[PDB]
Amino acid sequence: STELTVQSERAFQKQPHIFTNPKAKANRKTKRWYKNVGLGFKTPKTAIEGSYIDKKCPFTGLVSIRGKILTGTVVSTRMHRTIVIRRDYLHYVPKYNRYEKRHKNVPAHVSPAFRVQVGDIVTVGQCRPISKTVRFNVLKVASATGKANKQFAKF
Amino acid sequence: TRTSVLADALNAINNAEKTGKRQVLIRPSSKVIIKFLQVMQKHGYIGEFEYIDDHRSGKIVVQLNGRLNKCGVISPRFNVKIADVEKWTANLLPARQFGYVILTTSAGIMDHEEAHRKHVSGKILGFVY
Amino acid sequence: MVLVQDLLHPTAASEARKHKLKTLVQSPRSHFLDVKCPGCLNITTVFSHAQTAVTCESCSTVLCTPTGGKAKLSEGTSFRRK
Amino acid sequence: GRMHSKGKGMSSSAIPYSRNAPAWFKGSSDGVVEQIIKYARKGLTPSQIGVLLRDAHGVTQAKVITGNKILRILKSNGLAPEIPEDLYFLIKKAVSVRKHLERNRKDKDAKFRLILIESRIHRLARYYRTVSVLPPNWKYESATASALVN
Amino acid sequence: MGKGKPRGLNSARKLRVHRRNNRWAETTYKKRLLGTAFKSSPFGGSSHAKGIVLEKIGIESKQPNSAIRKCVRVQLIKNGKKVTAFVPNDGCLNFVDENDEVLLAGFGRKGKAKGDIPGVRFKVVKVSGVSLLALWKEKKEKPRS
RNA sequence: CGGUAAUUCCAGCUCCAGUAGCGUAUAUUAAAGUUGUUGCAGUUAAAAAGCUCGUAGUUGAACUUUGGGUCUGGUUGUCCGGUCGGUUUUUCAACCGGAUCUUUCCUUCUGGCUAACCUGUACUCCUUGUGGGUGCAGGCGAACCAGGACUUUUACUUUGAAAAAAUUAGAGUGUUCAAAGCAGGCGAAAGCUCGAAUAUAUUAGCAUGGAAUAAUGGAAUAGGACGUUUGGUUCUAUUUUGUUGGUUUCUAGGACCAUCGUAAUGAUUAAUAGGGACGGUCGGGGGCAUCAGUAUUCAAUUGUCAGAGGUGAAAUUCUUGGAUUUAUUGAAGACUAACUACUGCGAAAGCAUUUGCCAAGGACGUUUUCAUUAAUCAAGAACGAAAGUUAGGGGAUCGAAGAUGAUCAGAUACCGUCGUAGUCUUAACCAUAAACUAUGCCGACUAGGGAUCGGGUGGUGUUUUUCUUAUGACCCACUCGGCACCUUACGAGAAAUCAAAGUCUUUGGGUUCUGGGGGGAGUAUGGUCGCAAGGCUGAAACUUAAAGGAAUUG
RNA sequence: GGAUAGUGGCCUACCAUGGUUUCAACGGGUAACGGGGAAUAAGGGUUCGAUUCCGGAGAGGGAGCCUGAGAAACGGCUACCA
Ligand SMILES: [Mg+2]
Ligand SMILES: [Mg+2]
Ligand SMILES: [Mg+2]
Ligand SMILES: [Mg+2]
Ligand SMILES: [Mg+2]
Ligand SMILES: [Mg+2]
Ligand SMILES: [Mg+2]
Ligand SMILES: [Mg+2]
Ligand SMILES: [Mg+2]
Ligand SMILES: [Mg+2]
Ligand SMILES: [Mg+2]
Ligand SMILES: [Mg+2]
Ligand SMILES: [Mg+2]
Ligand SMILES: [Mg+2]
Ligand SMILES: [Mg+2]
Ligand SMILES: [Mg+2]
Ligand SMILES: [Mg+2]
Ligand SMILES: [Mg+2]
Ligand SMILES: [Mg+2]
Ligand SMILES: [Mg+2]
Ligand SMILES: [Mg+2]
Ligand SMILES: [Mg+2]
Ligand SMILES: [Mg+2]
Ligand SMILES: [Mg+2]
Ligand SMILES: [Mg+2]
Ligand SMILES: [Mg+2]
Ligand SMILES: [Mg+2]
Ligand SMILES: [Zn+2]
Repeated sequence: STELTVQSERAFQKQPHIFTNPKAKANRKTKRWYKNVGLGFKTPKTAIEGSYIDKKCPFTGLVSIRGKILTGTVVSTRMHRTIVIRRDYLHYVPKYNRYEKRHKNVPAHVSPAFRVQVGDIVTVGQCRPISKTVRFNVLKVASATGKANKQFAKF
Repeated sequence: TRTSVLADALNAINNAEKTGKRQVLIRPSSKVIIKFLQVMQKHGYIGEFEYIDDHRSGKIVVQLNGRLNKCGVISPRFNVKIADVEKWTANLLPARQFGYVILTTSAGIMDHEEAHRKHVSGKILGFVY
Repeated sequence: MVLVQDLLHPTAASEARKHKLKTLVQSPRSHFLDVKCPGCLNITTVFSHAQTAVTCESCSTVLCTPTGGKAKLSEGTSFRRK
Repeated sequence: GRMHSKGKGMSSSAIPYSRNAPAWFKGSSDGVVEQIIKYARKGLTPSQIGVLLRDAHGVTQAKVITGNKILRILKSNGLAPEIPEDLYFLIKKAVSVRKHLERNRKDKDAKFRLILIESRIHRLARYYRTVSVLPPNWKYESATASALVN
Repeated sequence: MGKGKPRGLNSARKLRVHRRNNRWAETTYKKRLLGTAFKSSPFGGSSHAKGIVLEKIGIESKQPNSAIRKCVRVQLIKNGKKVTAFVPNDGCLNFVDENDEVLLAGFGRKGKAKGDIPGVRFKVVKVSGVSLLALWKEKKEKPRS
């Protein structure tokens, strides 16, 4: 979400230490470097076919996914390239021997490879500290459509 | 609403057995009910029981034996961690000696003695003593 | 009705007596009465609890005035059972 | 025991033993299906239809004879309305009380009821939205509800 | 009956918030949670209090019984508050004397009046560093004046 | 407890308890099921919001793979000790697995190792043999990898890995005993030698099995599933063409629209759940509109000459220039009797003269339709008696205030007489009542009796009688819905009592709320709401041994 | 970009309007250092944990820094307050 412009800051952003040789004359021009992420996660072609740079993407960046591979649905999407994943869970309380439905929203960076909307479930890997709160990175929008192509009643 | 059918059924049983009716009717009638009853049959708290098919929902006729005392149900199906069985059965049944705690589990719906042999616990449903 | 009733096989008196809902099996006690109007020689399968001013197949004869329970069959009319 | 009042009835249709047909009551699956889709173009609702099918003609249930229910027939021919049948009948009644209140400023027990019917609708809508019949972020009420009717 | 309280396997919070907010009618728990002991209760929520005998009072008791009780108004040292302490045993306010440091104790009742002494919640123990019982019985002797 | 025999004060002797300790004070845990998850109460003892709606919450009907065989591993009791108090099988057992076969896949392949013989290539080392194996082209893959492809996801539970030590429990051991400690033990007593465990800690994460339970999900515009599809479309792209830069192939892997087929092509119920449609009904339900009775009042005209009102026993108080009484009206704004009940409807509050209109509603019936929409609910709302309040209209009588006449030691109190505010209404508010069934809502199930009513069935029943009638109205039996009694309680309950206040120490169907000795106090404060009155919300300090409830006898 | 050993709203510029919340955000209180544990002791629990171990803080306050691998040290220093 934003989006599209590729090169549109005061600066002009390249994938650092990666080159698009002017002497050489390939069809792509831009050598789109990309990362195989591991942990059984497939590299989505929207990253490798696409345009955007992003430092903070796992695929098109130096961001290395590790550690806790959390999940949960997506509540908030409004900000630039990040998401807020709502990781619901229970909390056991022995003096009762029952459960609290607890909440914690997890802010998590989006590589624009994926299309993320509200009410979508999403696996998401811990990585470097991206930002203040965002220590996490969208890796797999599981509800890619979630009845998006199909509403639609009248035969 | 009619919530725990199992309970709502076992309640009728417990009322029937209290007065000494030789049978009872049980409206809703589930798997759990029938696997719960089946258990009572395997130990012998319960006679025949005859699952009517309303071309529909369920319905059961139990034959009581004059052997049930209480046909318990514990209500929020508490998860039980194998050792904690001992604390349930201790607190629900009269005596280490005899009684059963009907618990659903991985294995299906056992009683608490069968579940100890198997070494497999889970949630509780009810009990009988 | 006290202690031992053997509840799978009621006497049909009870089944007929008890609510059409409150038996061993919910079986309705309505029928599709095959009414013949005085006009045309053709038989309409009139459900006994119609809820509607039931006309014939085409001609506007008016067969059954829908009352609360079973419908009063309009005027001197004749019918078969089910 | 009813949604809104404290009256606990079982005014009910029973449904007979046979999922199968009552054979002798004849016609056909296709003939009845064609019978239905005339009434779907005449504007009549599944609930009205099935009365007409049952009362005059030899149908017991469309479920029985066709296999499909009725709304499910109508949908298959594209004749089910945008706003569902049941909801529509409440949205009508809502309007028929919102209209009566606009005239009668002082009339409390109708205001009471209007608060019920409104709530009944938002029960049903909130149901239907979650099914994915009506599109979500769409509230079914009062000002625009008069337009949703007609 | 459902028996009032909720019973869900996921209730918990509506138990644990309920039991926070009923406890508050348990007078044991309220004093502990609101520091009445510290903020009030002349002694600072403390076993005892040294306090200077401001005057030897005779307090006429409540009914059934009838006796003037021989007490001492004190000025608690630390707080500067003034209280009224009972002086146990035959006379023995004689042994207390006037303008002495007097160590006090609760009477027993966790505040409140011990029996018939209306508005006295304390017993003298040590008068200027002895012990009234040691004086009264005369096993020990007072350190002169 | 203590007023001259005080078993409680104070002293001697006895004596009790504990004992090198025991008392006292404050905490605190237990006792306290007096904080209650297990596990409390709420008709009256404290406690059910006046009522309904209602978001979060919490909870939520039933339904999808069951059963039978066939072998095969254990593990203790048995059958003798077959044995030098211990051990190894069988005659037997239950119990826990494992493999399978049953319309059945356990995730599937691209390849590595195909262990094995399903084999049969030479057929025989050889008791007359299907006892036995040197042995390799087709080839059973589970005997393991090592890489794809893509996993419905959870909760739940398993054993596992981890949860520092001391602590905690606990094994070993002569610190003399222990409390402990990690020591110790045995020789020729020239050297040797056991130990320093195990368990727990369950919250979260990680591991793996299990698939009941509970949720979640998939094909209903099939854009669905597969593949001998046959076209294609976009690829991507390594491997050889000497090696670089191409272009197009053959091809093997993506991905994407076509079209040809394959299969049983794909929706569970239709909850004595709910909603919604229809039907006839029912109602003192509500709004708005009219009609009455008839009533009281004043006034009119009318008539009749001493009192009429009032009285609680008794008085005061009023007119006579007929008040009152008698009769015709008029106005006004009221109410809306008798019927009227252990009757109706309404969420309650509340609602009875009439018709009319306005929408709503319960029950009912229903082989109608949707298919989880449902129950209860902190926030928020809607209504909400009377009084009060602003602002209007009216004011008959009663009638908070007041005057005033008696009585009594007195009495601004009854009674007495009058009588503003109101009462009544309309437009605003207020938002509480013994708004009380002092009984939260839903849910189920237990006992009969007879009735009672609003629905519905059957009676060649009876009578109506206009000839058969057919409605109506009963009788009688049973039924869904409503409102209450009788007896025993074997069930509850402290009991009164209660068929719910039962199905509760044999403690668990779901949910909301409230209470934790009495007072202080529904106060102080602070919010917040109100025109205000006041509401909602809501303290402690201090105080006190009882406050109650129910019943028993007096 | 700047800084840092390094990640980062850690800092700066320019841009966007997010972020948390009745599953109690924020605020207040704490006679609160956290945990191991302690007492109590059927089960469930309650209360306590300044205190022999493990973390974290502090060296009258609050700052700032030298040296040094390691200090925002205080049995180092600079200052201001007390
Ligand atoms: Mg019902
Ligand atoms: Mg409701
Ligand atoms: Mg006195
Ligand atoms: Mg306690
Ligand atoms: Mg209590
Ligand atoms: Mg009470
Ligand atoms: Mg279920
Ligand atoms: Mg020990
Ligand atoms: Mg008058
Ligand atoms: Mg009536
Ligand atoms: Mg009347
Ligand atoms: Mg509220
Ligand atoms: Mg009023
Ligand atoms: Mg007066
Ligand atoms: Mg009240
Ligand atoms: Mg009340
Ligand atoms: Mg109190
Ligand atoms: Mg940077
Ligand atoms: Mg502190
Ligand atoms: Mg602490
Ligand atoms: Mg500590
Ligand atoms: Mg301290
Ligand atoms: Mg330390
Ligand atoms: Mg100091
Ligand atoms: Mg410093
Ligand atoms: Mg130091
Ligand atoms: Mg120092
Ligand atoms: Zn015709």
